[PDB]
Amino acid sequence: AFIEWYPRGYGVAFKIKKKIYEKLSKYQKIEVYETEGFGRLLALDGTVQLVTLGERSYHEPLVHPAMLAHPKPKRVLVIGGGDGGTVREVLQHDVDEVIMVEIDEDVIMVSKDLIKIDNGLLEAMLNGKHEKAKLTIGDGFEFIKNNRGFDVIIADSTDPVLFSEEFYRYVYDALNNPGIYVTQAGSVYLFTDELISAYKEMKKVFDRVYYYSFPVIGYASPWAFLVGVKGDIDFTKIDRERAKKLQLEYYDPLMHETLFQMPKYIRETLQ
Amino acid sequence: AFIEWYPRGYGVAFKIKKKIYEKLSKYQKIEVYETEGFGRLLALDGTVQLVTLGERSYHEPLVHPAMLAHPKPKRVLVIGGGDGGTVREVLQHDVDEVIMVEIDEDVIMVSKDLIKIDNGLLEAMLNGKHEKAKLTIGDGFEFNNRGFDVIIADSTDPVLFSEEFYRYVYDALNNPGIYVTQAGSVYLFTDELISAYKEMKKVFDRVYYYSFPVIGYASPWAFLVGVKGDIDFTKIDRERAKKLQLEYYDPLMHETLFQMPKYIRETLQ
Repeated sequence: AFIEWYPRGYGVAFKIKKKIYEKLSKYQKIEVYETEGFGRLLALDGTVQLVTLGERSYHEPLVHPAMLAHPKPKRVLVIGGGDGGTVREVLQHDVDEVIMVEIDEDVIMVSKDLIKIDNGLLEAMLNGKHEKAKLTIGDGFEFIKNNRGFDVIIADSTDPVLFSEEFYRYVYDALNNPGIYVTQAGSVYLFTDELISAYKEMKKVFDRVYYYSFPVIGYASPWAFLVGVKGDIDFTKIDRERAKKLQLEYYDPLMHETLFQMPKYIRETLQ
Repeated sequence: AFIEWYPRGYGVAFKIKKKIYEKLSKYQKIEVYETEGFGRLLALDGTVQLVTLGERSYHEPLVHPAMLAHPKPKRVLVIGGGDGGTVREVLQHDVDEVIMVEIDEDVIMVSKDLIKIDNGLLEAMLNGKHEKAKLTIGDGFEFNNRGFDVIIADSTDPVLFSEEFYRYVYDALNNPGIYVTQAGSVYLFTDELISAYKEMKKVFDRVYYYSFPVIGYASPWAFLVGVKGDIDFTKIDRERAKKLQLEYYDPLMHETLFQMPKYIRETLQ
C-alpha cells in the first residue's frame, strides 16, 4: 500500500501492485506506482499529484470554471502542470495560445514516459511542434514578473511563494481586463490555515475573490480552489453554450452553483 | 494505523495511539480506537461510524436539511443512531417527540461510556428521563408505528434500502412528510447509491440526492431524500436555520448541498 499522511494523522491510501519508478530530481523526489484499482499514481515528495483513473476530478474543476466564466479566454498561462492534464483541459477551449511554465523538467519527462495522461501533448511542447501550447522550463514566480498579458492564469503547482501577496500583485498586473486567476489551494479540512492565509492575501489584490471546493480523487477530500478576478467577471455565472461542447465527467457546469460547496465554519472565517 | 478499505483498493486511514475496546455483540464487532489527531474512532465490522473530532460533518448534513425543508417537523423517527449524534441534532429544533430505534444496545453502552458525543442524552434516554427523546431497542424495518413528520435512517451501508421498506416508510409518514438516509460513498459505492435511488423513485412523490464531505468516511458521502406531499427539498426555512448552531452544513448556501460529480448526476436521471 501507498499512503500519503496529512496533518493530524489522516491518510489517503491506495492498494498498490508495484512501485515502478523513483528519482530524486533537482527539486523533489519523484515516484510512480501502479495501483490496484486507480491506474498509475504520480507522487512528489510522497504527496499524490494524480491517479490516472480519476485525475479528471482535479483537472476539470481547476480549469473549466475559470475558462467558462471568462467572456473570451484566448491567452492562458499555466504555472506547474508538469503532468500535462491542465494544459489538456485548457485546449478543450478555442484559445490562441497556452504557455506552460514548469520548474522541474524531470516531472515532465517522467509524466510523458510513465503517466501519459497528456496524450502526446508534452512531447509536442518539448519539440516545439504544438500549434497553441508552448513550454518554458523555469520558475513561475520569476516568469510572471517578466511576462504578461493573459486572460486566464492557472496555478497548478505543488503544496506551498506562489501563495504570497507579492506574487498575487504580479499576477494581477499580468492579467488582462477582464482576467481570472485560479489556484488549487489545499485540503479544505487539513490545510485550512494555508487556505485562509492565501485567501487573505488575494483579497488585498484582486477586484473579486471566490473560493470553491471539489471532491478530488487521490487527495484528502475535498480540495479547495481560490479565484482572483481582475475587472468585471461574475464567477457564479458560466457560458452554458460553451459548457455543453466540453467533454466532462466530474465538473458539472449545468449545476455550477453547486461548485461553491464549503463547510460553514470555513465560509464564515473567509467572509 | 487504522484503515478502512473500500472497493478498488481505496483506503481511509488514521494514525492511532491504541485500540481501547473490542466486543462481539449479538449483531456485530464493536471496536473503539484512540486516534492521534481525530479523537476516538468507533467502528462496526471494521467500518468507521464516526471520529469524535469531525462527526458533525456527518450528523449535520444528515439531519438539518430535511428538518428545515419540512414546514413543521414535530414528530421525528431516527432508525439506528446508537452514538446519539443524530438525535442530538434533531433536538436543536423545537420538536415535540423524537423516537430512536437502535437494534444493538451494546453500541449505545459503548458510545455513552467511551465516545460521549451525546452530552448526557444517551443516559437520559436509557432511564426514560428525557422529556422529548425516547429510546427503543429493535429493528427499524420491524418498527407497527406510524405518524412521523421526519424519518431519518442513520444506519449501516447498502433491508433498509429495499422497495418493501420504502413503502412502509411512506405509509408511516404524515402529509407533508420527509425521509432521509445516508446512501454510501459517492465514488466507491456508486451502483448501490443508484439502485437505492431507483427503489425510492418507485415509492415517493419526489426523490432528491445530495453529497457532503464527511470526515472519517470515503469522501464525499451520498444522501437520499424521499418526500410525501408538498415539500420542495431545494428550499429551506432560512429563519429557523439562523438559530441553529452549525459548523459544517451551511443552510444559507443550501443550493450547494446538491454537489455531485457530473457522470453520477447523469446516471441518476
